[PDB]
Amino acid sequence: AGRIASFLKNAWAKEPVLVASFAIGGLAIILPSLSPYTNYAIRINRATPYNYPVPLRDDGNMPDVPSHPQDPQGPSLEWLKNL
Amino acid sequence: MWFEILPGIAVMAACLFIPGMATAHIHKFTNGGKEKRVAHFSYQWNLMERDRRISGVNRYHVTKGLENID
Amino acid sequence: MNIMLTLLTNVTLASLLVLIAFWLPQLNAYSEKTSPYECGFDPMGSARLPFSMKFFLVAITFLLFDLEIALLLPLPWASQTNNLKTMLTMALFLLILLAASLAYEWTQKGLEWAE
Amino acid sequence: PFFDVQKRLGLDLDRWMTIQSAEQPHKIPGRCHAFEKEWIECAHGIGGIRAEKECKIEFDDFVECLLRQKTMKRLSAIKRQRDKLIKEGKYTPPPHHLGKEDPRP
Amino acid sequence: MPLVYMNIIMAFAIALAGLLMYRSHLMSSLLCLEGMMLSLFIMSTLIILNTHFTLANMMPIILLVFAACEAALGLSLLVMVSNTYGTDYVQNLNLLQC
Amino acid sequence: SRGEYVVAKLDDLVNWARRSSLWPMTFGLACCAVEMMHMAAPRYDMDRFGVVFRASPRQSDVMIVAGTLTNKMAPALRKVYDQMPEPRYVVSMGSCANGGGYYHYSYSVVRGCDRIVPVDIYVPGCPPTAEALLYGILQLQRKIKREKRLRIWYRR
Amino acid sequence: MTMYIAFILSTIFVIGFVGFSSKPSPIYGGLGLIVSGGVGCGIVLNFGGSFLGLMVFLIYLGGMLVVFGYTTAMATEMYPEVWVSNKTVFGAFVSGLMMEFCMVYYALKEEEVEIIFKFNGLGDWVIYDTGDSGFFSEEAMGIAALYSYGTWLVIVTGWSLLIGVVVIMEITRGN
Amino acid sequence: LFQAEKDRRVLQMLRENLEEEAIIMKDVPDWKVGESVFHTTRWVTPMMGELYGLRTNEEILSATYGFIWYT
Amino acid sequence: MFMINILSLIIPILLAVAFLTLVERKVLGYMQLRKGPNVVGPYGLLQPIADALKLFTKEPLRPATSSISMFIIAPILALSLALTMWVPLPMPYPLINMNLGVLFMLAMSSLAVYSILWSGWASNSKYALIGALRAVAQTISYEVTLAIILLSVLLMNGSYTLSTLITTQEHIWMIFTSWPLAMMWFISTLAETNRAPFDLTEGESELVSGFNVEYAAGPFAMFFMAEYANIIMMNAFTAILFLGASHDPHTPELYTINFVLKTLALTITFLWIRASYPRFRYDQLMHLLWKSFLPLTLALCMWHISLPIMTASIPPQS
Ligand SMILES: CCCCCCCCCCCCCCCCC[C@@H](O)O[C@H](CO[C@H](O)CCCCCCCCCCCCCCC)COP(=O)(O)OCC[N+](C)(C)C
Ligand SMILES: CCCCCCCCCCCCCCCCC[C@@H](O)O[C@H](CO[C@H](O)CCCCCCCCCCCCCCC)COP(=O)(O)OCC[N+](C)(C)C
Ligand SMILES: CCCCCCCC/C=C\CCCCCCCC(=O)O[C@H](COC(=O)CCCCCCC/C=C/CCCCCCCC)COP(=O)(O)OCCN
Ligand SMILES: CCCCCCCC/C=C\CCCCCCCC(=O)O[C@H](COC(=O)CCCCCCC/C=C/CCCCCCCC)COP(=O)(O)OCCN
Ligand SMILES: C=C(C)[C@H]1Cc2c(ccc3c2O[C@@H]2COc4cc(OC)c(OC)cc4[C@@H]2C3=O)O1
Ligand code: SF4
Repeated sequence: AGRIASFLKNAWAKEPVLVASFAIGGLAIILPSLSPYTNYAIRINRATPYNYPVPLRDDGNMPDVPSHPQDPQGPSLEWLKNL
Repeated sequence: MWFEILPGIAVMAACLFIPGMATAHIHKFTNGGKEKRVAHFSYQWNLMERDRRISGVNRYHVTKGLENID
Repeated sequence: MNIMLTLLTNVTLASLLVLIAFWLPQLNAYSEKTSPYECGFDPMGSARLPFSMKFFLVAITFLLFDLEIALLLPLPWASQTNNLKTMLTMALFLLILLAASLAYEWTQKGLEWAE
Repeated sequence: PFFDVQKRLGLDLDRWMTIQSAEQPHKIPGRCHAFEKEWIECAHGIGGIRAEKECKIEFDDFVECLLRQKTMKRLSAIKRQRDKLIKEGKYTPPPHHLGKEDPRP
Repeated sequence: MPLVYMNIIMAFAIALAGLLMYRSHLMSSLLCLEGMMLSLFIMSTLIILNTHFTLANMMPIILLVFAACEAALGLSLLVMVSNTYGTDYVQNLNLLQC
Repeated sequence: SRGEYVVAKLDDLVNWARRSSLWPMTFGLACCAVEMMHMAAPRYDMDRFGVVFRASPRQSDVMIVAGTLTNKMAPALRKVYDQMPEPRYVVSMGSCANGGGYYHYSYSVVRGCDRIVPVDIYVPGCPPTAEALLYGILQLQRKIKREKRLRIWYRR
Repeated sequence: MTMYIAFILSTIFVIGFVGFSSKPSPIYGGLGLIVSGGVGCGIVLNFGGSFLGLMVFLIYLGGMLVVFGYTTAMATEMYPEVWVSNKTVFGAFVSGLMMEFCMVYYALKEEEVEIIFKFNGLGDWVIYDTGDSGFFSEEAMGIAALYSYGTWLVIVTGWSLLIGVVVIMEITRGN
Repeated sequence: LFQAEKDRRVLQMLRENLEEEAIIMKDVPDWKVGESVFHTTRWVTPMMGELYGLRTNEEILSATYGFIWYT
Repeated sequence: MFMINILSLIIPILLAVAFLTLVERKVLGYMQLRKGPNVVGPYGLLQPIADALKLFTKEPLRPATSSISMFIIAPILALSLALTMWVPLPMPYPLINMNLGVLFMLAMSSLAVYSILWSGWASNSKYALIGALRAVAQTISYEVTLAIILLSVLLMNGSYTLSTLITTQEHIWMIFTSWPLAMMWFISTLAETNRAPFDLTEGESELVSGFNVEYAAGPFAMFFMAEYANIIMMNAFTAILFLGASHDPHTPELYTINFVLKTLALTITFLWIRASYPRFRYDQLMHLLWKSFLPLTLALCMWHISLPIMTASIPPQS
């Protein structure tokens, strides 16, 4: 509080570039873990359809699988359209 | 001045206009006037090959619309 | 095919330019004219003699750091993975090691040239 | 010698990269995925000595998928016989092998 | 094996034979070693691209990395040798016998 | 003849290019060089005539001898002149370079640079004014405009 | 063998290797290695490895520049040697060229095994895959999977690079 | 749709190749028309040397280097 | 029809270089209280033609000591690479559309350095040798920082393709997102093109003429054209990278005009920069790049890796 403050003031007086570099690096390390949007980024990455979705063979007891793309079942990207 | 530098800068600008404008004009001329197709990935190249095959003239830019469904 | 044609045309233009440069003007070569230049007086030694380089250590460091950039080159593509946390952790770890190498060589007086 | 700490700790430090049938990104398959899958499943637990003899058919298929030597030999035979028939004039290749094929989508 | 594979393999063989023969300069042998790494890179890249081994696309890059350190290592040794003798001649490395 | 007209036009074009783009070598010895510095100054601005100083003898068209040539310096002066690719021209500036000048009767002075190199233009003065040197430069340009190399080759 | 492009590039690759493998002046050796790196970039590009070729070419160009800097200082060789200025350098160069030519002729006209096996030829276009899919590059994804799949590789590579910096510092200490 | 067209195109080109392979191979003593090189009887994706082998060079270039050389 | 496009890309660039010579001379003249070339032609418009004609009708000298093969090769390589720089640049449609345009341009620059290196070595002049070693030092100073700067700025583009940069900057300029990088990038270009205050390989105040001291007439002209073409190309690259103009697919002329204006502004910025300050020592440049630019570049690379993940703004292309 009284020693590190003086050291930081001296470093800012002498080596502003190093102070800026270390500040930016520390922020880049810390903030991603403290952000609510990282999960949204992972979800957006997961939502991109790079390859064909192969349909599953109906056995008769798959209520959570849709029969048509426009059926109410299946994942929804309405969270993305308003993001 | 000081405005006597302007003729040289204008000649520079006239010379630098030619590359991009001529490239755009040649792309339109060679591909039928519609902005030569970009194939960054293999899917787009396959689309171009299919268009070339179904064009009946071996040019990919010749497009066949609804008038091929009889 | 188009890139090879472009390279061939560029090289051909440069070669035609140098041929025009060497075959158009009148040339009258003699021993005094072609002698090596050194402010009028004849040079003492020769160009071939060893030339001390005071930044050899920085050159080796550049060799090692050049490799690090290659590792960092594929980062834009790697940002599209579903394991964003792992990719971010590894990218930050690699950059932190690069910065630590730079700091270690700085503090050990490795960035200062030889006298 | 080989201290299998990966198997003991269940870690998978470098086993993800040893074969081309193991979880490629974006589910991109290898060019001989099926052949290697069959060869690995043939020789899973029988051991190396028994694998080298009893699963030789799958391994031969896998290797000839990898290198295509037999296919190259067959195609070369086809080509040379066609060339010798053409040189003396008895083949007359069809129009669709000369670039005159009516293309299809 | 296509002709390209044999060309790359014989390039590696030529680089290895060039390393195993020393004329006078250590720098030339270091260049031969780096050429061996280049040939190995090209060969492995061709093999991986041909067979569509996706996850192996990263091993050539790693290969290059461990070339550089090795190359760097060699360069360091060279300067020390020079500092002792003023030349990088392999003849001066004869203080230790069999 | 049409060949005569063609060689005349080509010689004019060739002469025009050489005259217009004169690159004197950055080389001064004594007093007169200072006046040469004033010819490159904003008032006279020799650069607006196409005249550009160039340090390398090879990339130089003119050698302006501006100052006293001593016996110790003469070999160096000759060497730089020799290393100029042809065509090359020599302008003698000031009395010292013209004929020894104020040190004519000295044991260590070459009495005129023309004992060492051939001279095209002799600019008198001690020192010649920047206008005098500029007038000499324009005179050299007029002399280059007057020469005929393709005509001589065609007649010969 | 259509357009012979891959074969020609491979031949130039081996020619550049022979040139720097003859152990002439280092400046020439670096020139030959640059040539071979460029043609190897071309060979890799012809197979679909654009990033790897550009990457290899870039690394070597940077590396050679460092080698030129070191050669000017420590391998200066007052009368530097070219491939025709010395008996043994020219002998090695000609021997390499003739070995290249004879192996090429035997493998092209005939079908002979050199060390491992033989070859037929017909160009390198036969071995291709006619794979038709994707809005991405397989090579790009394979290389990018280093940060997600190859965590262990990243760890060992970064440790090796930092250790290499420390090693260079310690070796060049002297005293 | 593209998958179906690709299947039909590959099958057609293989069938034409087989028919010609029968045509050329009249009197080769012990040659079996259409013989495979794999012990397995499952479908194996064509090599693209198996497809355009008996065809003109221009479309061989288009099939092999068409995408790489297109800029 | 591709040959017509190659010629239409080559010849106008050479003309623009020839007239950039005039533009620089006149800008320096008017910034130093004088006029500059105004005699040869109206407003000095014919000065470049006179200079070129004088340069290519003057004899070329081959030094006895110097290796001739590499001596001849070096200017050819310099000029050919300078001309090859321009093919992937989108204006708005590139002559060659590459998936990896930034990497191609970066690699090409490394190849270009060798011509300077081989010009210095092949001349066999002590002065020639000093300039080449300064070039080695300069390249070692600048490449690493320049490469990480490109990587950091392209993390917001999504790919190395140069045509995607127009789409990335459809609403705002990249300089409003990465101005701290752009500054450094600008300085890096000044080092990459050997321009003041980093004109060290050809330093006339110390090395008479630097690496090309032994060159004359046509080869010197080709080196000079390569220098100015590289200047224009790097300024165009900066304009495309950081100043993204809007593109109309039905009217590319507007994009071409706007891009040319920005490129000219950056080139005039270099010309303004050269007159203003004194040359850097070649060790001071290395210390500036390694002890000042490298730490900030690493920190900003970390920041630009983290930022799209923190804000869920990762670019599209895989
Ligand atoms: C027994 C003592 C242990 C400590 C001793 C340390 C010395 C050994 C060096 C490190 C050993 C730790 C092993 C870590 C191997 C990585 C693999 C494992 O951890 O899982 C990964 C998790 O990685 C995470 O990022 C955490 C590991 C990263 C560690 C951070 C830095 C560690 C470096 C410390 C030592 C290195 C040398 C010294 C550096 C200064 C993968 O996670 P995930 O993405 O789900 O799966 C990907 C595969 N998919 C795609 C099929 C799903
Ligand atoms: C297409 C061919 C390309 C290659 C060749 C170059 C092509 C273009 C070259 C440039 C053409 C014009 C150059 C000369 C223009 C004339 C400029 C004019 O001012 O010159 C005057 C007249 O010039 C000469 O009479 C003749 C010069 C030009 C020769 C005829 C043109 C030949 C080329 C024509 C173009 C096609 C060439 C084809 C070649 C294959 C003399 O002026 P000068 O007295 O100093 O000025 C003194 C200034 N004062 C007044 C203040 C003192
Ligand atoms: C693990 C965290 C990683 C993230 C951050 C890192 C990002 C990149 C930054 C590191 C790059 C390399 C740094 C190398 C440091 C070496 C410093 C050094 O040795 O130089 C000293 C001088 O440096 C110093 O003064 C000592 C360090 C100065 C301060 C360094 C940072 C301290 C903490 C600042 C940030 C704190 C947290 C952020 C708060 C910011 C406020 C919001 C000697 O100077 P010379 O040039 O050799 O000669 C001068 C005499 N002729
Ligand atoms: C909220 C989260 C944000 C995340 C972080 C972002 C904030 C970052 C804040 C700081 C950014 C500043 C970085 C800018 C670049 C760094 C500059 C620098 O520090 O270097 C200078 C050096 O800079 C120079 O000297 C430059 C010399 C060359 C000058 C050339 C002409 C001047 C510039 C002309 C205009 C440039 C136009 C730039 C943009 C162009 C358009 C692309 C320091 O050097 P020294 O004082 O010598 O210190 C070393 C001894 N201790
Ligand atoms: C290049 C333009 C801007 C000017 C500068 C200049 C010239 C022509 C010639 C020279 C010169 O400057 C150099 C360095 O400073 C002095 C000082 C001198 O006197 C102190 C002196 O007398 C011989 C000679 C010199 C050099 C001389 O070669 O035009
Ligand atoms: S002529 Fe006069 S002014 Fe010129 S150098 Fe001689 S003494 Fe000095």
